[PDB]
Parts: sequence; C-alpha cells; structure tokens
Amino acid sequence: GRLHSKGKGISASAIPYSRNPPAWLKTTPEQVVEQICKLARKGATPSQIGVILRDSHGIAQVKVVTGNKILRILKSNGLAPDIPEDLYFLIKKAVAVRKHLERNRKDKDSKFRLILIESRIHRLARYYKTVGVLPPTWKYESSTASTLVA
Amino acid sequence: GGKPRGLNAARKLRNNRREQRWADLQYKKRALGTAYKSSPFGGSSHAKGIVLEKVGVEAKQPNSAIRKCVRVQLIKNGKKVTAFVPNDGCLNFVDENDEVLLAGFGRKGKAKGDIPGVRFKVVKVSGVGLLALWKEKKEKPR
Amino acid sequence: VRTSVLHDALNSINNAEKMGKRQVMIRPSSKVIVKFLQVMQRHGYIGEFEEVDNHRSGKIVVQLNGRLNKCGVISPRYNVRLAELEKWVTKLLPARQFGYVILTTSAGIMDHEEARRKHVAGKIIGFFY
RNA sequence: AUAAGGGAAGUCGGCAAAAUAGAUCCGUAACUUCGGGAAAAGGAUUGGCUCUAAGGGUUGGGCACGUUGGCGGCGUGCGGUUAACAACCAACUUAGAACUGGUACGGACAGGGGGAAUCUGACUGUCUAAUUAAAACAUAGCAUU
RNA sequence: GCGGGUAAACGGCGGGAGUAACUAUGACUCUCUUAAGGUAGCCAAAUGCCUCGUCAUCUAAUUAGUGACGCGCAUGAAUGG
RNA sequence: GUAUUGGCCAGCCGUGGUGACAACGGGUAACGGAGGGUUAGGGCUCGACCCCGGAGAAGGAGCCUGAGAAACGGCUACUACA
RNA sequence: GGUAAUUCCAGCUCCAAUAGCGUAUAUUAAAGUUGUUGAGGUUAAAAAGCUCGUAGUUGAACCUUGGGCCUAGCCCGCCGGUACUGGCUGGGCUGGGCCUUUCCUUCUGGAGAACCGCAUGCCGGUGUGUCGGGGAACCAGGACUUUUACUCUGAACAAAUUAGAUCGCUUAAAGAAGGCCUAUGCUUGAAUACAUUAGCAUGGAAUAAUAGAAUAGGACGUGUGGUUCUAUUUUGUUGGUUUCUAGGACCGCCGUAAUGAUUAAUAGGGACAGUCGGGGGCGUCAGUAUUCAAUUGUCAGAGGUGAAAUUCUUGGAUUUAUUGAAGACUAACAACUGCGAAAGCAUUCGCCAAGGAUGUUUUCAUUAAUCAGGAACGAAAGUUAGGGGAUCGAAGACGAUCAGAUACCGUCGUAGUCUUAACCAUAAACUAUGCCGAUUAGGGAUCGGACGGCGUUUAUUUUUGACCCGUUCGGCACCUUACGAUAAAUCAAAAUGUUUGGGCUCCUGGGGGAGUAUGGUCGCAAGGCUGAAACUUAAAGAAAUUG
RNA sequence: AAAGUUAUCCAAACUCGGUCGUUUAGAGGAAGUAAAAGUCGUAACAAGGUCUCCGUAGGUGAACCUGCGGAGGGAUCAUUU
Repeated sequence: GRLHSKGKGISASAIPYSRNPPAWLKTTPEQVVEQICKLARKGATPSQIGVILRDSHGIAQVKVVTGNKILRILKSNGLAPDIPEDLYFLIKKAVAVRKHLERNRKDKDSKFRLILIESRIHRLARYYKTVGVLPPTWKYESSTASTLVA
Repeated sequence: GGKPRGLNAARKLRNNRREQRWADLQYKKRALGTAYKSSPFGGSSHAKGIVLEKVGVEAKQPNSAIRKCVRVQLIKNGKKVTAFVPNDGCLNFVDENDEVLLAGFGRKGKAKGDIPGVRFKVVKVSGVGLLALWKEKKEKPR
Repeated sequence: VRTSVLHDALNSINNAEKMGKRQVMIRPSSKVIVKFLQVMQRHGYIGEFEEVDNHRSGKIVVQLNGRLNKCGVISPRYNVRLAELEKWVTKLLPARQFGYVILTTSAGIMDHEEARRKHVAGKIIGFFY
C-alpha cells in the first residue's frame, strides 16, 4: 500500500474521459511550446511549470492539445536535465540530514530515518541504468554527493 | 499453509523436506545408524553368551513377585547384560556355564510389562531350546 | 499486490452464488477472463454479461442466473499430456457425466471433451461445475 | 691440546670441556594481557673461471617566413608533441647460465645448544668496597590519616 | 573513672552429646562456653612432627619429580587469598 | 614421446581456472544399471547375487613373448605369512 | 493372582489356520504422524523484539477478432426395402478452399493432366500427333525467416522381467509348443503396448519471458553519382594490357510515406497547497513538593505497629512563619483519546531537520511484494572511567513476631536509582494472532482532512472562529447477529478448505534427559548465537460438565 | 656376441617429523535416571493463608527471600460536577 510506511492512502487524481480539448479554449498548439520553454529558461522544472500553466491560463492537460508530454517536448528542444527529477530531489534530502547529524550526534531516530533515503536512492538508480538513462558507472559516493547537487 | 508455490521453485521444496525430515524419530535413528554402533546386538536378531550368575528382579507397584532373571556375557563383544527366563520353573534347567542363546522382547529396545529394565530373554540352553525341556520332549546333554 | 486477476474475478462470482445474489462486479478486464466466461456461457452456467469501457483496465458486470456451483482456478501453470487427462478429471470433478476442466492450447483457450476430439493439449487454467 | 669402543654408568649436583653459530631461500606448535612467544622447533645452498640481463646523468632536435647585434644572442608572431631519437660521461648492487676440482668452498679470525614442566618475584633498576647479588630493597597501581 | 565510635589500627576466628528402611556417617536436634567461632579459596606447598603419609604416572630398580586425596601438630583473605 | 589427439612430457612467455544455481573437504554397515517388495493416484525402500558394463587375484611396483597382458592355474625384488 | 481365579498350573469341552503354525530383527501399507497432490503455528509442540536490504521466488491492462459463400469425411434422428441397400435441401462434429485493407516468399530445370483450336473415325464429343500457347499440382537445385519455454506427430533405442493374444503339459505354477488324414505327407504360431529425463526431425502459435525507428547512426529505388576490390568466355596459342560486362564493400544528391513514441492501474515514486500530531535533537523558561541550612516562638515525650520495641529529645524533640541550597519529576486536566518500526514518548519558548492523511484535469512510467546469509535501533538489571549523589533502596546491622524466621512488619543504610564517554542485545519484548492483495452484515459513537446546508453565537464584527445536520476518505476501538469457522472457550476474521492451489519468508513433530555436554564464534566479565547423543517412560496436555 | 661397467628414468621398501580420521586405558571430580517405607521442613494447587509468573542481580541447610522493570495465563471487562 505504501513503500516505506505502515499506512495506505488513495489521494490520487482522476483523469477525465475526454480526449478532446474544450471548444472554448480555442488555442493553437504552436504558441503553447514557447511559454513552457520560457519558464525552463528562468530556472523552473517540468513538474512545477505545469501547475502555473494549468492555473494561470487555460490548458488543463498538455497532452491532449499538444499530443506529447512536457519532458518529450523539452528533450527534442535540448533543455532536458542531465539527471532525472526524481533522483535529483531525493539527494537534496539526504545531504541536509547529514549536516544535522554531525552536530547532533545523539539523534538515533534520524540515523534510522537516514537509512531509508539512500535505500530508496539506490533502488531507483538501478532501474535508470538498466534502461539507459544513466551511464553504467554512476555510483553515488556518499562523500561527494554534494558535488552532484551542484 | 505457507509453502512456496511458484513454477520455478522445486529447489526450495526439496531443501525444506530434507531438513525437516530430521525431526522424525523413526527415520532419524536409521540415518545416523545408532543401532549398529550402540545396541548390545550389532544390528542382529539373536546372540550367544555365557551365564555369570542368577539374579531376582522386583516387579513394579501394582504387581508383586520375583521375576527370576539371569546374567549373561556375549561372545561377540564381551559386554554384559541381563536376560529374563520366560517360563515357569526353568531356573532348575539352567546351571552355571551353559552357553545360552538370546533374543529380544519384541518391543524394539524398550522394556515390556512390569520388569524394571531388561530387554532380552533366553531361547536356548546347551542348544536344546527351553520349550523342549518344559514339555519333556528331549533331555539335556550330559 | 494483484498477481492473478482471473482468480480475483472467479472468487467474486463464487461468493454471490453461496449468498444467493444475482449480480457481480469485476474490476480488471482481460482476454482470458472474457473468453473464460464464454465457455460457461455456451453451456448455460451463466447469463448475460455486460462490458463497460474507459481508457483504463476496464470493469465488467454480469448478472448471475443461479444453477452454478464451485468454479476455481489452479494458480501454478502445469503441463498436461494428452494421456494424463483422466487423472485430472478424476482429481477435481463431482462426477464423470458433467463438469468441465478448461485448458489453454495453441488452438485457443478451450476445454476438454473437445480437446479429446481435436487431439490437442496444453496448460490447465481452471474448472467449473 | 688430541684420543679407539661405550656415551653421565662419575659426582651432592652434566662442576670443567665438547657440540650449534655468518648470510640467502623455505617452514614454524601450545599459550596470550592479541602487543608477543620467534633467531621457536626444523631443512637446503655457499669456491674458481667465462658470459648474459636489469637499476642513471648531461647536451641538442625545436621548424620555418623577417628582425638588432659580431655561423651566432635576445624581443617577437606562429606550429608540434619523433607508436621517442643521436652523442658524450660514470660507480656500485641485484639476478640467470655454462665449464671446472681428490664433494671442497662463512676453508684463518669472528661466531645462539634446544625442548616438556614445578616453586618464587610482575617487568627495566639498586645494595653488604675485602667470603652471601638473592625469593632481599625500590618501582608504577591500590588504600588509610 | 563512667558512656558511644573505630579492624586496608595491633590482633583473633571453640568444645560435648543423640540420628535416616544392612551397616557406616550425620543434613537435623540438644548442650557448655567469650567478642566472634576459618566463609570463598589452597596444600605433605619454601608452611605437616608422626612421614620415606595413601593412590596413579615416570625407571629394570626412585627417601627425588608431577597429578590427586585432607579433622590442616601449626594453611587462609591489603599481617592480602 | 605414444598406434594417434591432448599441459602427457621438456624449454620460453602471459595470469589465470571453480564457487551460495552449494565449489573444496568429510561419512557411507556405497560396484553401476536392466530391475525386486508393498500399493486408488502421487510415492517409500532394497538391488553382493543367473543379463550388460567396471575392477581384483595376499599388499605395492617392474617386465619378456605376442595382433592382443602391466597377465598372476607367467617371471623379478621388497613387505607379511609359510 | 491377597482362600469359591472368566486371565496361573491341569482334565473335559469349544475356536482359528491346516501339512503347516509360532517367536525375534529389518522394510512397506495402515500414516493427511513428512503432507507437491495433502498435514499444524490465539490457548494443546510451534510466528524471529522491530525495521532495512543482496542472492532466490513471484510480478496490472493493451497489438487479427467477426461476418459472407463453396466442399469432403464421420456419428445420430427419420422412411422404406432385401446383417445388407437407397433417401431427407434432417441435425450435428472434424477439415479444406475463396471475399471482406488479410491469400501465404522467391529463382532455375524436369515430365505432364484438365480447358482450347486441326483431321483421318464413329456414334458434341474423344485415342489421333514427336501440332502448339497459357498458368498451376509434384519432384530436384539455390537464396531469404527474432530467440528460448510449451504441446502434437514421426524416426532410433537388448534379451530376461511388467500388462497382454493362441495352444487341454490329464488341471495349475510353468512351457512355446503344436494341429489334420491313413498316408513315403501337408500346414501354423513364436504377436502387441508402455517406459520418458536428455538428444534428432515435423505441425501447432493461445499461454510466460526477450529485440526492434527518438540527438534517426531508420526502410525502399533496376533514379543517379562516386571510390575500392574480386573476374567467367569470346576474340588461332601463350604471356602481359585494355574496353565493355557480372558481382561485392563503403559513402553522397533526389524520389517514395498517414514517415517511427499505448493507456496513465482504487500499482508505485517524486513535485506542489493548507493543515495535523504528548514523533526526535540541541538550547532555554516556569512549577510546587522532599531533604538540609539560617532567622523566629514555646514546652514534653515524639516516631512506629494488629499491639509492642529500636531511634530522637529543656545543647528544646514535635509543631509555626520568612529566606537559601541540592537533585529528581512535570499531579489535578488524563479518557475504551494521540504519535512512533518497536523499545517508548506529557511544563514554556527559540533553532534544526523529518512524517501520515487529505486536496489536485501537475510530473516519471512498471521503476513492484516478501526475504536465507548481511545490517541499524533495541525496557529493566549488569560492567569500565569521571561528575553528581536530594528521595527511595539490592548487600548488611540493629527492633519485633515465631519453637526456629537467614522473610513477610519497623529504624538506618553501601552498590544502585541521575548524568557524560564507551560495552552488553536478553524480557509474559503479549494482540501469546508474520507481511502484501480481493470479496463478504447491520449500527451508533470517536480522531484528522475535504464538501453541502437552514440556523445560533459574539468578534474594528461581515468573511471567519465556534455549535448543529448530512456525505466522503484514512485511523484507535465497540455493540447485536451467524449465512460461515472451530474440540470448545470464542472470532468481521481465527470466514470465502474433503466442492481442498492469490504471492513470499520463518518455526514445531509424545513427555523427560535438555537449552545440558562437546565444537565454533562474539564479549573486559556476567553471558549471547548455533546445538546433540546414551538412557527412561504410557501417558503428559487443551476446552468444557457434575460434585 | 655373454659376464662386467658409466649416466639418466620408473620406483617397491625403510627412518624421522607434521596434519587429519577411527577405536580405547585412567587415580580423582561433577551429574542424571530408576527403585522407594526412611529423615527435615511445607514452596505450589482456595485471596494455599505474603496473588502467581518472566528477565536480571545478590543472599540463604533445603524447598526459597529481597531489590528494579514487566505480564494476567487475576482475586477487577464497571462509578457519575
């Protein structure tokens, strides 16, 4: 029911039964791409760009109007990041707790909690390599993990 | 309940059976071969021995009697055991130094009835057999 | 997690028959279940079944006509010879004169008493009577 | 200083003497305060002569299309990285092979005998100059006023 | 002088009668005596007279050596075990 | 070198080979198989022994004759018996 | 069996098998007490203290179905006739051909039928003939095709043994013989099936895996340059040379095309938004109470028990008031209420990192479940060095009770109880109930989030807060009932199990000996982990009923 | 062309050490099981007369006591502003 917990949740998002853009939008696909690229240039990430595009003006679901996904669009325009978002975000958590442990040496629970993050990181990295997204020698040395972040 | 059931999982089923097989008592005594090493009889059915003395054995609680046992030393190994004469008034047919033949009680190691701790019984004496003397169909050699 | 949708569907059907209802829902759709339902339907053990549709796995709804008993499934896909079928029909069937074991062959998902006629064999999936 | 055969049978007691001994290569137990025991125990080689191999330094390349200077030095601008070359200079240490001898070769000097246990002091150290160097004294550790 | 404290202060740490289904001994009991009556450990030991104690091992032969036994003339806990 | 291939052997040169899918080692009152005993189906257990294959002639090694032997109702030496 | 023996020793009578019966040891069925089919794990023997994770096992849905014609072989129903014969436009089952976007690779050679035109001939046709033109069945030869698992059919594979056909050795176990008339003779059998794993061919294409075009390094062309190599037989013969020509490798321009990417799982991960919690760490704030100390005031016994007694007192006990110090702990609110993987966690504020549920027309796209060895945390007691040492309090000393009392009752009191830096890794670590997933019955309470609604309440008010009614998601629990389960007690799981198979890990096999001995390994030690045998025994044990 | 003889090779057999495996002798020590009539107490089963049991630590002729932290398999499913 959940990877690393004892509880189950079903707070998902239901996708409508309509593969046609609402008529009132009346927006062409050609103009859609530039604003997406605009936010990526200012420094945003594919996940968060969608919520502004959805909230601020018009398109609820990019796929129907465009025919392709945000990452697919970005990859063909050479703005795709080197390391996939899911792997990147996890690392950001692991580094911060490490800094906490060196000052607070008696925080036993976080030591247990820390075990979870890289175990998730290791499990996710294995899949990326066997499909061909990551080079087959990437290893995530716990020492230099900071360099990977930036 | 709790077995492995997959199609490519014959190895686990074989391993568990061979391991859990040892908790059985009947099978385990055969594999280790304790009877051959330990039992006074080296896996055989009968044996011959020489008589040392005659002893009386007291019965257990509900009964009360003297069970009239005998002391024997085997020729194969030279160990000494106790044997139950199994008839009525036969202690007048066995004397000292008479080279008797022994069998078991048919309980496969444990003691039968009330006699506290004897696992064998005399079948022959001077090669004549007990029942022959009892029904006076023969005579002992002189 | 879900590992045998065919077993899940059959289990739901059995509950209704022993409780006496006339309707069951089936959440995951697949060719194997839908063809499995047809083999009973050609013998009358079930009634009319409706397939809904959405861009997803897809639900199914059939209404139970009664006159149906235990219908199970064998989870480990065994290998059956054409000679070792009398063993299986002796194994799990109330009687010889009726009941059906269902196989999968290269000629399609089908049952015995015709596999004997067509001289075919394959793997076992279930049974119903 | 040396002695045939025996090898502690001598004597309170192996007292005195003999035996092992350098270097290179193998192998090394119980026990333990895991640092030791350990050169444990126990084995093999060692000359002469003729050869072979390995372990370095210094100086040039280094080009072209001009330049100031008495063939050459600097101040240029470029390129180019010899599957690395050529000349000269200098001691020793290590390894391998053949031949050879009355089978000998750390040829003199120099140069540990070893093992299984018991009593007693933890260890390095100190004292009766001129009969006793020890189990005696001292020591770090512990405790008391 | 009378009354309390103090043993890693000096030192000390016993005798006598009955008894369990052969016997034998005495867990247990009764009794005298003072401040308490040798606990954990160890042994013919550099500490044991009787003594060349008794048993095993080492030798052809051992008052010597080692391992056990313990009513120990007269072992024993910082006079440290 | 053998009747012939082969790390079978002699020289020079590389650093490899097997393993939790159980290597290496230890036990077997263990010659292997065709097969015997008992049964709903699935099995459990035995197999020195009349047929096929392997090894041995007290224990080890060495050899002559011949197409074929490391032979033993053939020889040589040691061990243990006699 | 203890003086009338249903059981000993004897006579009579009777029972079972019978030329055989008894006894001992080994093995099989009985044994669903080894359990893949097919066995237990709340209390009877047994779910590791809890979580992470590698070998190993198992893994959501989705890509050619349907319809329209023709034909064959076989069974049943029907009619009728003589076991035999024909018929139904009979009903079916198996198979083979075409059409619907689907048909089914290709080259060379062989012989040759049906359909076609000729005439010698007969009754709209045929042998005619070295007459000739098509596309197709077979054979031979060559080239091309995702790979394993699975199933069908073939080949090959001792004799004896197993099942099994035939023959009156006088029958049978056996044997492979024999049979007919009259015969100088004739005639037969010595069959058949299986083994089943591995290897060799063939048909099938569901089921379970695996690869293909995404920075196009993609497919095709008798379009068209190019640069490289190989070289038949023909020009009398040989050698060398060349043009054309045949083939192969690499690489450009142009043309052809619907030019190449599955859903977004009541699978999983991550991002985002407002909340939520006695989850954790570091610092910091506050609170009485206990003990001691100082100041202050008086006058006799005070403490303690079922009742006594130790101990303390005019150097004033006990009691009263103000002030100070030390250490531990956060009462009442506090509950069938919360959080955490468990052990556990309750005073304020500040800092630091973390988490579930909810909301969501954001994002990736199978990335998942459980885990032998392996690893992190792990109450209390205990160990090694410091600090601190208020209160309680192992060991111990005294006072009582008691025949004794090394205890239960009382006064003190050392280690310890607290903390810092390191060890130990066991508990009735209990829900005596492993983890993931699906279905199954009614109800009212309760915690967190969201949604809808008439009202009330008091707010620089109105939105909101708070109270009421209802719906929904996720938790800690409870009440009635059994359609179900169990031996029962009881259970919404301990159900969906003789009508037995969703996936994965661990543990037990009558009671003792025994969590002992020996070996290995971790630890300063106490000890932890792994873990037998000899021997002994007919009962130990669970739930419920009557006394 | 025999005896003999020089240098390699295959090698039985013997001596000494090391390691592994099997059988077995022993002064003495510490146990467990059975046969019970003995002897000393009464720990457990009732609120067994101090509720029982678990982990740990110390002590005591013996069953056993006490301290700290747990459990009910208890002698309580339950007490109101």
